[PDB]
Amino acid sequence: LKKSVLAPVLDNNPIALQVLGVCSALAVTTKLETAFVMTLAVMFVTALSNFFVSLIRNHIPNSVRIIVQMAIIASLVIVVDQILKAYLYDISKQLSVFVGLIITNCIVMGRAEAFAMKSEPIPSFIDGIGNGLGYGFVLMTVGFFRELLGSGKLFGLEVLPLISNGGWYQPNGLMLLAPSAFFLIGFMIWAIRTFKPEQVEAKE
Amino acid sequence: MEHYISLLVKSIFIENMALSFFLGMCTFLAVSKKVKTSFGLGIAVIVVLTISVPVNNLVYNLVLKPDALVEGVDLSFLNFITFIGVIAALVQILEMILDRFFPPLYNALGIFLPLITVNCAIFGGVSFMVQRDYSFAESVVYGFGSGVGWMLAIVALAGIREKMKYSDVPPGLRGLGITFITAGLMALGFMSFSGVQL
Amino acid sequence: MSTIIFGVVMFTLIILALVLVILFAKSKLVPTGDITISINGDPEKAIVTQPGGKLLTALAGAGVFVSSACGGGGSCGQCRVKIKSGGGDILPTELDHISKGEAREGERLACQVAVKADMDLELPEEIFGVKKWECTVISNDNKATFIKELKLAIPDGESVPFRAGGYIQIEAPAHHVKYADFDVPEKYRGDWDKFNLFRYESKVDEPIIRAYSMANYPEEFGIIMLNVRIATPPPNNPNVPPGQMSSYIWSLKAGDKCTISGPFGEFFAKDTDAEMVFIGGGAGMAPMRSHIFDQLKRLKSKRKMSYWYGARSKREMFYVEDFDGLAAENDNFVWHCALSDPQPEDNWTGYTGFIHNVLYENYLKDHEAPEDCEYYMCGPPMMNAAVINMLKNLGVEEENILLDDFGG
Amino acid sequence: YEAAATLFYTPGLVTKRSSHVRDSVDLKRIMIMVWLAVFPAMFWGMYNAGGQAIAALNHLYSGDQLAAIVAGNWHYWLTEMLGGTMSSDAGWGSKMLLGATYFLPIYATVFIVGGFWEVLFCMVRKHEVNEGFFVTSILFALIVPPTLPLWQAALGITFGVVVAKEVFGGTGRNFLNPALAGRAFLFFAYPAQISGDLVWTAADGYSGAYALSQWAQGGAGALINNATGQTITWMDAFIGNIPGSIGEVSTLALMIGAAFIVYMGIASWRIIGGVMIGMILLSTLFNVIGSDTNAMFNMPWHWHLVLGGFAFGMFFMATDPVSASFTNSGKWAYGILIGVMCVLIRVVNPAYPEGMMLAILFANLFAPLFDHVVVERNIKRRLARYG
Amino acid sequence: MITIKKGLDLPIAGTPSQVISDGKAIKKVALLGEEYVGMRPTMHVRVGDEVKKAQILFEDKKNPGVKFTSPVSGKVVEINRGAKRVLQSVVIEVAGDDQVTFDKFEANQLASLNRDAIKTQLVESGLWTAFRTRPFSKVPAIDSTSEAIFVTAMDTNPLAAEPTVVINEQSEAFVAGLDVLSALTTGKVYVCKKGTSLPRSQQPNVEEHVFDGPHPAGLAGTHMHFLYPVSADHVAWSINYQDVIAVGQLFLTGELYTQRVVSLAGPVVNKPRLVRTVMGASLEQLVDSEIMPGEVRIISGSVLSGTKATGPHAYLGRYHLQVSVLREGRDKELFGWAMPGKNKFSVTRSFLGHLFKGQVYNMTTTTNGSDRSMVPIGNYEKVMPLDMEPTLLLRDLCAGDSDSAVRLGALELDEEDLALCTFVCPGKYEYGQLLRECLDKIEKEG
Amino acid sequence: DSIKKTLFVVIALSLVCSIIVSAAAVGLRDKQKENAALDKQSKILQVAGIEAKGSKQIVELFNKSIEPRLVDFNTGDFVEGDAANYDQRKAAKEASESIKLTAEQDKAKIQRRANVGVVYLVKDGDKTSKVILPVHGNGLWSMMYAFVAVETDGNTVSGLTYYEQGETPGLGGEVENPAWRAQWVGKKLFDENHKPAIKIVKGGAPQGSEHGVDGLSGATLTSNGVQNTFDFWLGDMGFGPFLTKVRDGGL
Ligand SMILES: Cc1cc2nc3c(=O)[nH]c(=O)nc-3n(C[C@H](O)[C@H](O)[C@H](O)COP(=O)(O)OP(=O)(O)OC[C@H]3O[C@@H](n4cnc5c(N)ncnc54)[C@H](O)[C@@H]3O)c2cc1C
Ligand SMILES: Cc1cc2nc3c(=O)[nH]c(=O)nc-3n(C[C@H](O)[C@H](O)[C@H](O)COP(=O)(O)O)c2cc1C
Ligand SMILES: Cc1cc2nc3c(=O)[nH]c(=O)nc-3n(C[C@H](O)[C@H](O)[C@H](O)CO)c2cc1C
Ligand code: FES
Ligand code: FES
Ligand SMILES: [Ca+2]
Repeated sequence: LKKSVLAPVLDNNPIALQVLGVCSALAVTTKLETAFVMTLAVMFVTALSNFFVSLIRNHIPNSVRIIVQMAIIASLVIVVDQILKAYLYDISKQLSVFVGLIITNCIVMGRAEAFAMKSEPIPSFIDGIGNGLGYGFVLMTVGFFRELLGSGKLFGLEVLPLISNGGWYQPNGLMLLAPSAFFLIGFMIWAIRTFKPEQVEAKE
Repeated sequence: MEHYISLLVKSIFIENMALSFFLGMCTFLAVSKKVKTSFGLGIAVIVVLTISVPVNNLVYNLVLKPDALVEGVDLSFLNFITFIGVIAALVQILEMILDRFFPPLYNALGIFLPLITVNCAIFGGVSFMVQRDYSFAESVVYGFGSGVGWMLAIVALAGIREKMKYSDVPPGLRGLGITFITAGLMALGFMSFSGVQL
Repeated sequence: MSTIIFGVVMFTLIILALVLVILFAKSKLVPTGDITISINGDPEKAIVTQPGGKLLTALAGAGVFVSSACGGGGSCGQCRVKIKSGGGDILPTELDHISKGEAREGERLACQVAVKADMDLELPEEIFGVKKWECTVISNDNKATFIKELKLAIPDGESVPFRAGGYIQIEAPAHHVKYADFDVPEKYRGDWDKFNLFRYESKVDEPIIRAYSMANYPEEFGIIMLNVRIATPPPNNPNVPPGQMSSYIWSLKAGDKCTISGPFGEFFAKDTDAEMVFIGGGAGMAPMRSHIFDQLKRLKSKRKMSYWYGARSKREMFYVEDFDGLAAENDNFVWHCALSDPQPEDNWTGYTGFIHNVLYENYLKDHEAPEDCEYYMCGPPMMNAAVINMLKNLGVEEENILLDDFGG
Repeated sequence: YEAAATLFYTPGLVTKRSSHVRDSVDLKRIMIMVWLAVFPAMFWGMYNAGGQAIAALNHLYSGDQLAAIVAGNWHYWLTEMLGGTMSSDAGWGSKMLLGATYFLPIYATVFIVGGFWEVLFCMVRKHEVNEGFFVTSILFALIVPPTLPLWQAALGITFGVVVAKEVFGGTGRNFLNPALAGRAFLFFAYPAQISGDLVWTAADGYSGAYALSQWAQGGAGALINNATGQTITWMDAFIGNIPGSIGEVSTLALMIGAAFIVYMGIASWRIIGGVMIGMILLSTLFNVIGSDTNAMFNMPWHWHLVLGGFAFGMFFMATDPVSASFTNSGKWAYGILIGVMCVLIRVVNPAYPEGMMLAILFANLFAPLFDHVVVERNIKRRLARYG
Repeated sequence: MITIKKGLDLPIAGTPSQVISDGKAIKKVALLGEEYVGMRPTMHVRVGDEVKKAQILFEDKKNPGVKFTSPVSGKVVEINRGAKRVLQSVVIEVAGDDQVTFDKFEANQLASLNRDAIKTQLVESGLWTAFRTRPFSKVPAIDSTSEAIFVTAMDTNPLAAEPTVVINEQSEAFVAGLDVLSALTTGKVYVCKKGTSLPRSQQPNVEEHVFDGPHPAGLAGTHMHFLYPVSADHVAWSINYQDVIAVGQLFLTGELYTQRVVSLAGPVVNKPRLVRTVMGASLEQLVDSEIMPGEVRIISGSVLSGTKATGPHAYLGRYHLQVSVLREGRDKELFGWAMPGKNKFSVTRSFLGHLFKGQVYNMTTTTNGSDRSMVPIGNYEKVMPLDMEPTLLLRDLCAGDSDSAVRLGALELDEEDLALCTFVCPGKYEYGQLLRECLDKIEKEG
Repeated sequence: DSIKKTLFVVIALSLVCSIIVSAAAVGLRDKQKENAALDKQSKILQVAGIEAKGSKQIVELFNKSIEPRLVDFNTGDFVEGDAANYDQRKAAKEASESIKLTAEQDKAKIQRRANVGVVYLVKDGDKTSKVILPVHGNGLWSMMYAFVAVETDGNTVSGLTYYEQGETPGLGGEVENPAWRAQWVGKKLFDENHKPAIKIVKGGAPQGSEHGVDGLSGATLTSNGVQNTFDFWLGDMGFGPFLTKVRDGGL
């Protein structure tokens, strides 16, 4: 049913409630045109990997399951890498290693080891798409709040004229560094946990 | 030697990938509560990243370097495959040996191995090694330096979060948000060595 | 074109070499030997299993199952066992219900113990005697709007050894039962109609086990007496599933039998002979009556106590034929009650309202030494919280306050 | 308003249990005593800023164009009428007035906006308005370039309060220096306004390099100031007539202030001893090594001790007890570490000219690790059963 | 072990001249029920009953036995309960001379008794309420035994009596007490004495250790660290010298000895002196007419570690050998926090107090400044002489944790010593009571 | 035993996935090789002034106009071979075609220099109007790579563009500013004595200067880096022997 796919957006957000998938989040968001591609890759890879692993969940062994699962996910990431280098190579150069780092981006690891190993392939696919969308919400919001202040542009298209052209704005230098992502994600977590109060951590 | 100490100090302080490349954060912000808890994880990362870099470098310079096996042919499109495979195999074998041959060391190292069996902080190190095309004698040193730097960063974060037991964090940010802000301020501190040459 | 097959064979070879090395390590290092678990210190019999299984689930396959109420899920928090060997590696998950002082003598939460080497148990003797019986219901009187006096006929009149306050284990199969055919008197049928409780039904496809505490006292054997509470879901949430096991027992018919098992001791009366205060609520009437009968009719210790109960109305009153007789029979025992909103025809005189206020104003506030007695409460939280707050105000501590709940 | 009596009067309460006598020292006294320790440096810095402004401006302009310039920015537009003149031989009445007109707006904005943040958070959590704000406000307003616009300072202090201290739970609960975080925010987000050669002198349209940066590009003979054209000597930089920030000059006029608090026991002298020994040791090591490249390799300790931003940082920023280590033997390690860093990242890091602001933020992270090491050693000793 | 170089003995006004003098009449004597840590009340008396001296008055239901006895004959007049029905004070009125008799021995026998016999006689008399176990400050169980019994033959509390004058008066009674204690150890008896000369016992089990210096150099807590480090598995016992005198009198004559010597002194005391009295005397009646006109707060015990004595608590504590009085400083001063007071006092040099050597202050009970978070400023380093780091142990204690406090060494302390570190704190915290809370938590979960 | 049940499945899945992985890898290699050129083609065409919108057009007019060529740095003479696939970056990483520089030689802070480089020539026919020179040096944070376009006289700069610099934007990496780039038109590389006389002037070069270019505002290390780069690669150990031949003709 439709009502259960939106859960990883707010109710079970993968970067807010749990600590999966932070490396790509805090490294890619320097722009927005790269954040969009990074979120599409994560969504598609997670969905296909969960679908496949759930499809063959009843025949793989538990002794060396790590090797089989990382093989079946690698056979997909090594394909999306070639696709990116064939169509969006101008974007792909910017991500550099992080496009390959989807191998160990803990989103796939956790979702595959938690849900697809015991659920039907179609719910596994829907779970993957939902988790990817939930992660992509945070990715896109952090990307917007970083790019808009750091360059006065969104999607590489000017919205705030820079001071070089007599504009109303001066590009903040700190946003283009890494510590911007940390504080932005921190305030995002504060807003999420204050508008959805049931996720507040305990005292002791 | 100038080179084999400069590279070590380089990897140790100037590009600490815990805090200059920002890898391995999924466990950086998860197993950081007690100093004598994170010390073991630091040691495990040191040993895994000191073992998995030389073997991977050998196999890359032997059989996946272009024209290294047969002239005119290359195997660039399975480097991720072989890196992650050798990493997982090494982790599994080391954990089994730790549980079998030397049981008392399992409490200090063996327990932590199942966590880091795959990780950004290790895969990125392997990828950077293969990208910069190091020789074996410097690759081993780079791996050791990366491991020790990661251990230093995680131990320092554990110390900070131990000292913060007197804090009064607002209820919304309690825990995860304050951990993220602390790590960001840690990056702000570690930006000191951004420009030094070594 | 030529390099495609070359890449294929190289990929397959490298993966196969990795897996071969992993299995070559696996088949030469992992012990995979026989592990022996001693059910007691130098026991008559032992258990042999393979490593990697849960201790409680492995032991339950051979017997001596524990009083855990979640069946290995770790929800009960009381699967306490004692092991003096095998491993002193207390787990952080066990610290949820284990303490630093108690952990020093090998006590453990079996639900969190994963077997890896040889270890010995030191379970107490009485646990070994757990077994099962099947008994026929001989009386299911409707003593109140939401309670039933369920009488059981024990096979061969076996005298099962137990202490008052203990609980037995009962099982139920899959079922589909509607409330329109339950035994409800016409007077209480109006109360059922007040919310149309007959309309409810429940579909269960699973076997279910719960715990029930016997009402009769240990000297009374051959017949075991249990009180069963209403199983309806809250009217404010109509779609919440009803009580499955309780519904099965309510629908259980006369003559028809059901399986009983696992008489487990808990809530034991203290060995001392000080004055006692007995406060009950709802379905705690069974353990209260059991404890009342125990020392009086069995031990004949010259103690002193009183039983205070609270009821919605005179309709919800029962066992008066026993209490009003025993109180005159011996001076060591007294009993009292209060009515919340008695009906006009109840013709009630005396204590009203909730039990806590009447207790304080009648007995505690002018007592000589409330700090040298014992308190037992077996009732719903809305009374439990009030009575415990009153008692902590009065000045008694945790070593004198004893209580439990009927599964919620 | 009448509500200020709360912070004027003492509350007038009595003890309830345990020690019924109490020491009279307290946080409100400590913060104000630090607030009164910088004045012999702040007034000299104001005078110095006015002097450098006058010297550079009158070296550049003259005549009708100078009249137009002094009829330009509101600094000169105000100080020309409020009791001073812009000529070359002006004294206190113009020099200090110009310095004050430069410094007061920055302070009056930083204080207002930071106080707004503090009162908002304190009212939300309903405690009394903490007194740890005055010290941070002064120590941030004293360490910015004079030409820095007001709103950049407002954003800097907002960051340094909300992100570094206030969120962690107020005074004494945080773990990193608030004012130095606030300065780091500007130092990294607007490099064209806090570092360079166009912001260190208040003169409009004038270029004057940082005093230290000249050695990085030339020998000891390249410490030339273009204010009127002379040579910057060791005694000159020690008295503090060099160009620079509003408060980080006059090492002597700052040592006089800092000796008071150090002798009074407000600031631990162990950290100062450790930082000094680390700095002298490492600088002597670099001087012994030597190299024809990186001209900074040859500056000795007696030259490092006064140039740039070392003295003020060492005397006030380092000694912050909340950020510093706690153990008696860990204070030495903290001092030696910061003393090594403030020379290392100034000698072998050509990208940045100024080092203490980075070194303090670096060593604040490792402040508790030394504490943990010492505590572990002490616990080992106790388990050995000798106390 | 012989010297200490930290901690500041407080320079207060109204020191007492160490001369024994007779005291006023005594009417009401009570036993406090709150200072006995962990004890819960189970009384054997009712309002209006009549009791004898040394008779059982009430016993605790936590420990097995350890009966508390009335200190003098008379009748029970009232029982002042507290909130939540806690036992605060059992006040009795003096009348008659009915007492309970106990066996007596000779001087020669006093060194070779049987340990069980000694323990039985002692616990039956009720002097067993004196001894306290160092890791928790509770009276030891009726059967326990540990190898270290510390006798505090010195006193460095502010404005306190000098034991050299009191012990010299009783003389051989102290020797008898030490000889009888020599067999109740299974170990050794350590007596901590100043540089002067004290009566000496001939039993090789006992020892003499010299201590001198600032204030913390006289408490049993500090005596522990340099002679017998207390641990979780090594408990040890401590008793003041007057209780040794009482034990010696008991085993030398056969009757409980109840007289006490209190050093009535203070800033507001008209004429300090060494008073003779019975334990638990009503403070309001003991301090009558000795106060100068003004609002005062009668504080039992030493100034650093006493408990207020208004109303129900107005009685001498069991463990206190001195009484003090202070003037209630409820005044409000304009800018006094910044005014360079000539008469103010402070451990730090932040005031004019430290310039004038030997000046004496009339300290009052004003808490300078409201509650604020402790920085700190390294004040505690100059104070605590024990080989531990307190500037972060105090932070741990204020954080509510117990597991790390036990590691750092919170076991070796109690409210007796930490009061000095509470005194110098700038944040105005209450580590003295915080330590009690933490130790109670560790005892409960242990 | 699990032995056979694991080997069978692992080999089966390896065969299943290897075919698709390798097919994808070899299928797109042509497209990767072709698309690797546009990011440089755009810059080269823009520095030559032949504006081209769209990758198809970019490759079309580059195939029409520009002829890659090789040159020997020593003696400043051409060499035989093809430059369309010559890896200039890798040529400095091997001893057989590079030499480690020494203290007086390392003015560009590179420490490596290829023995044979690549030079691009733009043509309107069988004659050359402009010749593009790829020059790189070391800045503050990292290396910078750029094209300097000179006319056939060997004296005048016609345009300068940095296609990748990796500096701090705003003050350091301002070399990409179109206004700053537009300054370089008409400037002169050499003087009468044939020495390289390009000077980066801080605070704004004098108006009409024939050897000055505005120093980057507040980036003195970067200005010094670019000055060192030009002073090295215009010396007799760089493109100077070739520039002599450019002025000698036959381009
Ligand atoms: C040691 C012990 C002794 C006991 N002794 C007695 C005794 O003497 N007498 C006695 O009557 N009981 C006793 N009990 C309780 C007994 O176990 C009951 O049967 C208990 O209610 C469980 O039965 P059930 O599973 O049918 O009902 P439950 O479902 O456990 O509870 C019934 C109620 O819960 C609601 N409910 C069911 N599922 C949900 C859900 N998912 N969410 C919310 N509400 C839900 C139902 O609608 C109904 O209102 C004892 C329990 C224990 C542990
Ligand atoms: C965060 C930061 C980054 C900087 N990065 C560069 C840089 O990449 N390149 C550069 O030339 N200057 C950079 N600068 C400026 C220089 O450090 C210095 O201010 C400049 O060389 C001014 O020198 P001058 O006074 O001699 O003109 C940076 C400054 C800051 C604060
Ligand atoms: C000796 C001393 C030095 C201080 N130094 C600083 C400082 O450098 N920066 C700052 O923001 N606050 C400083 N403070 C104020 C205060 O301690 C600081 O805000 C703490 O971090 C608050 O917990 C100082 C206080 C004292 C007593
Ligand atoms: S830590 Fe980076 S993806 Fe998990
Ligand atoms: S089995 Fe339920 S708590 Fe362990
Ligand atoms: Ca080139």
